[PDB]
Amino acid sequence: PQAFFSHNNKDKKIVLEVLEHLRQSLVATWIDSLIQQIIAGISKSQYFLAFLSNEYLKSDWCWDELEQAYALHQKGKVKIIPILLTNRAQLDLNALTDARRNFLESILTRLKYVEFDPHNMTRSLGSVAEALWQNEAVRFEPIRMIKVNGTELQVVEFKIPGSNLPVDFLHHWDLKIEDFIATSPNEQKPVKFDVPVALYGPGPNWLYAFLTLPFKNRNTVFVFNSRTSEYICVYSKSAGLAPGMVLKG
Amino acid sequence: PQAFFSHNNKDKKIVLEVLEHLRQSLVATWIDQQSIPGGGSLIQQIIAGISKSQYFLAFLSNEYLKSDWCWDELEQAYALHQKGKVKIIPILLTNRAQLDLNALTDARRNFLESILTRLKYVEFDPHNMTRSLGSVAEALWQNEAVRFEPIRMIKVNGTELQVVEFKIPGSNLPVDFLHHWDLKIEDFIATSPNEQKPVKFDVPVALYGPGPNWLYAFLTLPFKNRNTVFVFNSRTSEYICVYSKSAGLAPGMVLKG
Amino acid sequence: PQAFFSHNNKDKKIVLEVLEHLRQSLVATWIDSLIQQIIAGISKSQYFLAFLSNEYLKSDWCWDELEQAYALHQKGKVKIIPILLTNRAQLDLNALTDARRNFLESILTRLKYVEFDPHNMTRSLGSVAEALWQNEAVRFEPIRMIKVNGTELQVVEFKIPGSNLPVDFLHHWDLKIEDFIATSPNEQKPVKFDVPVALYGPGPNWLYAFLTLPFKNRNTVFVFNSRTSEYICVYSKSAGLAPGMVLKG
Amino acid sequence: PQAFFSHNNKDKKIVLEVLEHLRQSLVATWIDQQSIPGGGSLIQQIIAGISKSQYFLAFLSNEYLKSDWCWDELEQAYALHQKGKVKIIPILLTNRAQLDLNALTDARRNFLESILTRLKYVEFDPHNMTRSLGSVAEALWQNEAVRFEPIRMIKVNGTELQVVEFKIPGSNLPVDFLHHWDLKIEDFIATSPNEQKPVKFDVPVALYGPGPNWLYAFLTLPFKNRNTVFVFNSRTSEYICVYSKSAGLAPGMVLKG
RNA sequence: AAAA
RNA sequence: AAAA
Ligand SMILES: NC(=O)c1cccc([C@@H]2O[C@H](COP(=O)(O)OP(=O)(O)OC[C@H]3O[C@@H](n4cnc5c(N)ncnc54)[C@H](O)[C@@H]3O)[C@@H](O)[C@H]2O)c1
Repeated sequence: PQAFFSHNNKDKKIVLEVLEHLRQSLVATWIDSLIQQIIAGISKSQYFLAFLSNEYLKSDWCWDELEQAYALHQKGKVKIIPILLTNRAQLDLNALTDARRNFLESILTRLKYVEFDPHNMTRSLGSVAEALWQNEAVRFEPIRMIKVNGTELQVVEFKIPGSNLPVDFLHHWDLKIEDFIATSPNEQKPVKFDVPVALYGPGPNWLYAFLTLPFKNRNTVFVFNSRTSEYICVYSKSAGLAPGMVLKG
Repeated sequence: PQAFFSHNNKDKKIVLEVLEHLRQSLVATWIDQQSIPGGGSLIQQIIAGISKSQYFLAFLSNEYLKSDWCWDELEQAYALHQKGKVKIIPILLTNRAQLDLNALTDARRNFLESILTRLKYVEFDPHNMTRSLGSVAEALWQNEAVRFEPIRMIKVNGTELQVVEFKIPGSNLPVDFLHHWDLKIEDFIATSPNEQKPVKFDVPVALYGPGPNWLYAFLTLPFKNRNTVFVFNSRTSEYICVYSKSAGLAPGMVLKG
Repeated sequence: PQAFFSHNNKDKKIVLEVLEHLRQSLVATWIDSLIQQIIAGISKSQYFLAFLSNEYLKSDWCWDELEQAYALHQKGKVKIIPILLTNRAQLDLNALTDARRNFLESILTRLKYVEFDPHNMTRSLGSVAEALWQNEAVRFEPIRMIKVNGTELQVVEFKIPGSNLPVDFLHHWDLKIEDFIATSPNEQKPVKFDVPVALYGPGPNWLYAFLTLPFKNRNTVFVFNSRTSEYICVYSKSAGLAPGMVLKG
Repeated sequence: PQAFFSHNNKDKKIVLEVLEHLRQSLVATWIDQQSIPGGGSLIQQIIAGISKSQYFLAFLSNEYLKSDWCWDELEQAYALHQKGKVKIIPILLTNRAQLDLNALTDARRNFLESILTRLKYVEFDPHNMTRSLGSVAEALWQNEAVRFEPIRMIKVNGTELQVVEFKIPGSNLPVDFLHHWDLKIEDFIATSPNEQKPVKFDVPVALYGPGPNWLYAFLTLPFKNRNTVFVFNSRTSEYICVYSKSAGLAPGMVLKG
């Protein structure tokens, strides 16, 4: 589920670090156009992140990017999530013209925004990440590297919203995990290079097979079974680890 | 689950065709001279892999009983069988009633009678072939974990596909069963259309039957860049496409069965 | 039985903790729109919790949410439960306009409210939770974790109002228990992850089967039999516990 | 409640068809070398599971009584039966009047006569098949807990459904009976439409008969993601849907019987 | 069979 | 077969 970030360099500091958290959530993130890049892939294109801030509002040549993003949003192709670096109370609406203020007020009331602050970072990141997963199918929590039974491992946590997904959901899914696997240890990616990868959370068998298959010759695959609650090794790419061992959690 | 065939060329006709059915059941089959870098034969090839080595198929027949130099192969197979390394399944081409035990010496007859009563045998005949093949194949799966039925090529919704049917005996398997499993599916995938293998080359492969998620992942994973993988979901009972290696097939389509 | 919370951040402190008690009662709770989200599911949608307070009354842009909630409430789709953080005596009705005061007074007299205070918390929570269960079918008390015969277990207590339910009540029930099962020990949910779950209270056999079935491969299921009054184990997902043991209460 | 069948191929025709009726009664049936890895030989396969192992079905017949390779089968079955591990039910294909006892030796006749008088037998004939099958099936359920009638597929309100009828003998069962029950319903659910099993694949399954709530929950739970579950309520006497695995059926509908 |  |  791709993400396009529209922001100003005054907010550059918060943007990548916000994105870095979003990248670990198996989310495609694109920063450095964004207008004609909307028309790419399936109808579920991306969610526009409008990094709204006082300095962001003061650039007209940044404003027109919000127009075409919102103008085609009525077509249903893309949906926007406005991120408020500063609270709504002290947003400098006075400097905006009558057309600019009327446009901004309409999209802040009818369309839902997310408030962000540097202080309560953990809660702010969770609210930002979850809003990405509000209107989306099975979620994807950030990858956590945990050591179980002395073995280093990373967990790919995914939660299904509700209790079921469409039987043809895999057809319209725009998430392929080959793009999130690191090729070098120094290269930063959601999935660490050569580090064993584990899948956690309830789900259908085909969903587990769909995520496990692209990991052949890339990382060691671990599968969690809730019958007894230990991880199951299904792939042997690292030395000393055989397919079938259990990790007592 | 490997299989070693001991037989005579008078029964050669039934042996491969019996083996051909067993090969489609995802069973490793070894008759003459294959891929092991050991010393060949069937005696010292028993000591290879894990304690679950193989099941000796003694193709017992009247002409088979008449060769002494074929008899000693049954001795060393049975002599080390008491150690628990290998178990023998004697296949009777002819019924027990007309087995020529008289020509056998006192030691040979006493040895054969002991292993036919204590050890379990399977009767085979050319006439009732379908039932005979099922009895032979299932005896391979009697003392084994999750079974593997022969691969069947079925066309669903106009799409050619082969089904890998596996059934779990009981309702559970050990959580560490995958460690001691001696079945890796990379050796059963055909590389050329003319080459005969349990899994057809480039033909989409489907997994059928209830089982744990790790078992499905373990079987699906070695099929990357080899065949299109289909997974059966019992919630609504259609096959689910998870891999796209053939043109025109996307991961996520359903096959109404 | 879903619940939508309308409140101000001055009352934020009481809201989640009120909700946390309601979540343990197998109640769907939704906080962070609420207007167009009313039209979802069956006619038994939810009960609007109007967290009425003096600071809540002072926001006009919070008032219009109460209008559309009440305006469509006359259609019978949703019913509102107004929660008074402060007593009716000192509610600042004077600051409200003539239309606002007339609207509020009409809904406080004809429609029933619930009084809440921080001091008598246990009684206040019980009154709030029960008002959710007043116009509803078989109730659901908060989950209690009790240790019987040295075995950790949680009890799902449900009480049937009256002595019978409609034979087709399960068709229109909007409670599926798969959404209330925790997937991780750190994740907070009404049902603890991997902790054995027990069902308590008289009821029909199909109701017991309906609640027990979604727990396969999720939690160990215990059933209470009133013939001799010990819990009966029917599922074995945890080690050392076989289906058929009894817990002397 | 497992069942081991000892018979001769002259009575093969009646054996499976007798077993087929018994299989529909949620009874584990093992004729020869069945799934159970335990050496087919029903003898050492007796020592498996709980003290309530199985009931030996001695398919007694005139040609069976000439089967010396079979006379032994009974000895060890009866010899350990005195230990209380297994009980035998002798099935008389022919009536007691014309049983060829004369050909039997003095030891054989004395052994057979002792077990036919002190231990109870069941008479079977091809002619009155329905009554004979009922007598055979019920003798399996005589010394057993809550019974299990054969599964019947009935169409109620235009909906196809199968009923699992179970009757409790007496009016109560031990509170810890589920601990020692050797019946798990996962082994009786079909995985393919062509595969024959007590429970049809994807066909909704209904539970009928009075019983405790935990017994209903114990039987309903293993059916998740396997079949649609229906529960009968005697308050108003319609079936109640609790699981939705088939399209068009919601949990909560009623079937007017 | 509405804690049998 | 929706963590068996
Ligand atoms: N499954 C087989 O084909 C088979 C063949 C031979 C034997 C067996 C297994 O022998 C076990 C008993 O020890 P032992 O073999 O010493 O004696 P015994 O029981 O007298 O052997 C069977 C006699 O009957 C014929 N027959 C063939 N098929 C069957 C069959 N499915 N059920 C019954 N009888 C069968 C066979 O030719 C012989 O005359 C017992 O576990 C039995 O299943 C299975």
